[PDB]
Amino acid sequence: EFPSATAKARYVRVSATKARRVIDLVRGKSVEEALDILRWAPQAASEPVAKVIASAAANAQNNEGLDPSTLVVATVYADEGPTAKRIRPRAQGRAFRIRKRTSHITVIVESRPP
Amino acid sequence: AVPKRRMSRANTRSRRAQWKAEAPGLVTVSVAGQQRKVPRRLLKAARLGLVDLD
Amino acid sequence: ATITDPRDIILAPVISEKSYGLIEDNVYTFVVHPDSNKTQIKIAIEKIFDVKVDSVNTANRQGKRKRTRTGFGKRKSTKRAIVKLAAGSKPIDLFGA
Amino acid sequence: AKGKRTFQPNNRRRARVHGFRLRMRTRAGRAIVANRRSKGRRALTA
Amino acid sequence: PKPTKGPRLGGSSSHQSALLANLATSLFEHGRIKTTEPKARALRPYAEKLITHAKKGALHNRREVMKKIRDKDVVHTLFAEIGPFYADRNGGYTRIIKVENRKGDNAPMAVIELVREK
RNA sequence: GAGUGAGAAUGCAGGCAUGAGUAGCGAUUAGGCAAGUGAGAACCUUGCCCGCCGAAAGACCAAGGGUUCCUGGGCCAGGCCAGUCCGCCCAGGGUGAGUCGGGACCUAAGGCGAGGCCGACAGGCGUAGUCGAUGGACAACGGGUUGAUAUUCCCGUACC
Ligand SMILES: [Mg+2]
Ligand SMILES: [Mg+2]
Ligand SMILES: [Mg+2]
Ligand SMILES: [Mg+2]
Ligand SMILES: [Mg+2]
Ligand SMILES: [Mg+2]
Ligand SMILES: [Mg+2]
Ligand SMILES: [Mg+2]
Ligand SMILES: [Mg+2]
Ligand SMILES: [Mg+2]
Ligand SMILES: [Mg+2]
Ligand SMILES: [Mg+2]
Ligand SMILES: [Mg+2]
Ligand SMILES: [Mg+2]
Ligand SMILES: [Mg+2]
Ligand SMILES: [Mg+2]
Ligand SMILES: [Mg+2]
Ligand SMILES: [Mg+2]
Ligand SMILES: [Mg+2]
Ligand SMILES: [Mg+2]
Ligand SMILES: [Mg+2]
Ligand SMILES: [Mg+2]
Ligand SMILES: [Mg+2]
Ligand SMILES: [Mg+2]
Ligand SMILES: [Mg+2]
Ligand SMILES: [Mg+2]
Ligand SMILES: [Mg+2]
Ligand SMILES: [Mg+2]
Ligand SMILES: [Mg+2]
Repeated sequence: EFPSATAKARYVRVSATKARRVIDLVRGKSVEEALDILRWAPQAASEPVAKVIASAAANAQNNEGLDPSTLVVATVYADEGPTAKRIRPRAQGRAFRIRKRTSHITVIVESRPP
Repeated sequence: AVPKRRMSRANTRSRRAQWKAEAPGLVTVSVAGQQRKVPRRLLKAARLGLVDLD
Repeated sequence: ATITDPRDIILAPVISEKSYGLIEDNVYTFVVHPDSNKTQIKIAIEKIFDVKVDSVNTANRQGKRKRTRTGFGKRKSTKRAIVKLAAGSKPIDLFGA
Repeated sequence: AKGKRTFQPNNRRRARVHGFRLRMRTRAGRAIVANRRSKGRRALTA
Repeated sequence: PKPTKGPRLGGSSSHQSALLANLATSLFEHGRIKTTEPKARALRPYAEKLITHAKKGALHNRREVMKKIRDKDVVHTLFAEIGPFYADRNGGYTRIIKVENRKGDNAPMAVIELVREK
């Protein structure tokens, strides 16, 4: 087994599959390429994911004293969370519901020697 | 028209999996003594000093 | 039993930036029980502070309605009174600036 | 272009018409107030 | 110049006329502005036509530039410090450089400015 | 001894799916640029043009609502988007009348009603009266004020 550190941000106001779109672009890459891709991918979900990756890198560098140049993303995944419930008026006075979705984000980082 | 039956796991996920994004390449430029990263659209602009990067 | 005294009415003075904009102009602000009247408050202030006042203006401020998880909350209704002393101009040191 | 709706409020109509005194003026209204009081409503009358 | 091929930028002929006049005036007043990249693409012909008119100073060109862009201040500065300053340069008066995409709607912005090399 | 065995009754209540990141984002007016705050700015703030209403899409009142008014703080929840902004939420402040609107004045349509009449009963009528404005009698202007209030506060002059 190899040393690893984890960091997550729950209750983030993005859709699960919509954040997973961006998340699929970072699996298995090094942290530097990850930061570059998240900076240069024009998506709203790019901000929370990049923040989570940056926080995880900070935790790995501080708590365990690992060298950031050798860290790589081991597994990253988003799971749907509690959904805020709302109501919307529609035509003919008849009413439909709006499901305000919320997602979880999990990032664990692994340090792999070259 | 409306659907009359639930489209299955395989159909839904197979259709959805094609919708993705593509990661682009980056360009290193030597400006002001620092090497910073732009897309190739901005290589000349970076060397001359006409593009703003935070 | 109970006898009639004029200074069973005043609740408090009120401190505010407008209250100071009035304190500079020899006009004062007091908090007064709702069932009062300008004549009663005039007699009260004259007797208590030995100053001869000209006229008193009164206003009612409806209570606000403050949010709380327990439920719908409403504060109490208050009556403010505006008083203006005469040209004699005797400051009330009990106001405490 | 008619769109004027049913409920056109007036607190003066409301109070003189569904008021406590209009209730108490007739015996049926007293019966209604007693029934409501037995039930335990917070607002007895409109 | 060649008209915009598709449905027009702002949504009508009068609207784009006013929009383009305002962009040209603000750009000539200031020197360097940041705007939508296709907007700068469509801006290029108008500012270049103004530079063409400016190159040859005369009363008819005074009135032509006035009827185009509606500001005595900007036309005066255009005829006084921009005009003669491009006397020896034939074409190529504006530079388009795009920048980080917008946060509001991810529209590509480009920084368009006069050439001040000479 | 049983409220004792569900898979269905267009069953009931709770939760979660696909249709799907698809349609729509609420008009006949339209913006762009600069500087400023801010971690983030088309959407907020300030400046210049452009656009639209202008018998209104401006300014006041009544009915109606009740703090949405102003100031300061913050932006997970609400605004069909981010939002430093908000009619969001937290705290504080703000409504000053002998003369403006009602009561101490009076009545219309109509309501209540002592006695009284009628009605098995509960009740229904209406006299003297008393209620009931959408009516009538009866007393103001100019200017100034701070960050929010002005025919109310102050100055000046009057009224009944
Ligand atoms: Mg971004
Ligand atoms: Mg008074
Ligand atoms: Mg509340
Ligand atoms: Mg049973
Ligand atoms: Mg079951
Ligand atoms: Mg069933
Ligand atoms: Mg059905
Ligand atoms: Mg579905
Ligand atoms: Mg479609
Ligand atoms: Mg559409
Ligand atoms: Mg709408
Ligand atoms: Mg901006
Ligand atoms: Mg018009
Ligand atoms: Mg009209
Ligand atoms: Mg007119
Ligand atoms: Mg009203
Ligand atoms: Mg009211
Ligand atoms: Mg406000
Ligand atoms: Mg605040
Ligand atoms: Mg917020
Ligand atoms: Mg919401
Ligand atoms: Mg608040
Ligand atoms: Mg009667
Ligand atoms: Mg009787
Ligand atoms: Mg009678
Ligand atoms: Mg009456
Ligand atoms: Mg009346
Ligand atoms: Mg007012
Ligand atoms: Mg006034």
